[PDB]
Amino acid sequence: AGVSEYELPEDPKWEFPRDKLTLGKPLGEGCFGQVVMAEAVGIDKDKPKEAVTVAVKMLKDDATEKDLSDLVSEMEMMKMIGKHKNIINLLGACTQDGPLYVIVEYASKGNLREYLRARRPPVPEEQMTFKDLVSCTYQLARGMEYLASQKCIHRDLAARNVLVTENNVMKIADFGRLPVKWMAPEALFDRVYTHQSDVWSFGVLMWEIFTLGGSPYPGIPVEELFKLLKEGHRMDKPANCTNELYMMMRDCWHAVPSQRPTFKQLVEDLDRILTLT
Ligand SMILES: *C[C@@H](C)C(=O)Nc1ccc(-c2c(-c3ccc(Oc4nccc(C)n4)c(F)c3)c3c(N)ncnc3n2C)cc1
Repeated sequence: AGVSEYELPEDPKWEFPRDKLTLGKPLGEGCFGQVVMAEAVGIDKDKPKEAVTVAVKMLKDDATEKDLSDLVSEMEMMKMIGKHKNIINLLGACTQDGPLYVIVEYASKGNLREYLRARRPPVPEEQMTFKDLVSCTYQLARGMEYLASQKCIHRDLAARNVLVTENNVMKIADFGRLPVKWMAPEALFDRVYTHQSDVWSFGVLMWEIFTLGGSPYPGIPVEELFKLLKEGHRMDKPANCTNELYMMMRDCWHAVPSQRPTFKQLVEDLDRILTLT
C-alpha cells in the first residue's frame, strides 16, 4: 500500500521529523501532484521553536505503486538538482517510518498569472511598474538558465506555474490537460521537448508576463493554432512593452530552433537591460 510495507526507502539526511510536520490547506489543483500547505517547525536548521510555512507533496487517494515510485524518483531528482535562488528548492522530506512527504519551499504570493492580474494599474491593485517587470523577467531567465543546466524539462512552463514568496522573488516550479499555446512548433508537431522548445516556452511566458496575465493567442482555436504558427503568425507586442524586449520575444519564437537565442544569451541581454533601469 502507501506506507512502505514491501518497499525499500533509504535513510537520508534530508528527512524532517514526521512529528513537527502539520498539514493544512491544499494549494490549487495539482497537475504535478497533490500538494498541501504545511506548517513545519525546525527545518531551517537555524530557526527552531518557530513555525515555517512549507509545501508537501503527498500521494493521491487512488495512488498506484507507480505513483509512489515516481514520487521517490522525483524526490531524488530534486536532491540531485542543487540549490538556486529562483527555483522551488527541496527543504526536507519524510522517508522512513511513515507516508512519503516531500517538503518544498512555500510562496506567500500566489501564481504569477494571478499575482500580475492583481498587480494591474487602474482584483486588488498594488501599484506595479515596468522596472519591477524587467527584474522579474531577468530573475526568471537566470532560474531557467540554471534549470537547463541540469538538463531538466518543464512540463508546463507558464506564469500559471511560477511562484512568488513574501520577498517578491521569482521561483520556477514544474522543472521535473496540455498547454498547447506554450509549446513550440517543433514540440507541438513532433512531440519532442528540447532546449529550443524551452526557449519558445520561455518566450510565451515572457509575453504572459508583459501583459500581466493574458491568455496567449487569444481568439485562436487550438486546431488551427499550429497551422497559423506554421505560416509565421507570431503574437503581437504587449501594450505596455518596449520594442527591444518584443524583438527578443520574437527571436525566442524563431521558427528555426538553431538560431533561437540561447538561455545564456537571454540572461546576458536581460542583465544588459537591467543596468539601464
Ligand atoms: C496545473 C495547474 C492547474 C496548477 O495549478 N499547477 C500548480 C499547482 C500548485 C502550485 C503551488 C506550489 C507547488 C508545490 C510543489 C511543486 O512541486 C514541484 N516544484 C518544482 C519542481 C518539481 C519537479 N515539482 C510545484 F510545482 C508547485 C506551491 C508551493 N510550494 N508553495 C506555495 N504555493 C504553491 N502553489 C500554488 C503551483 C502550480
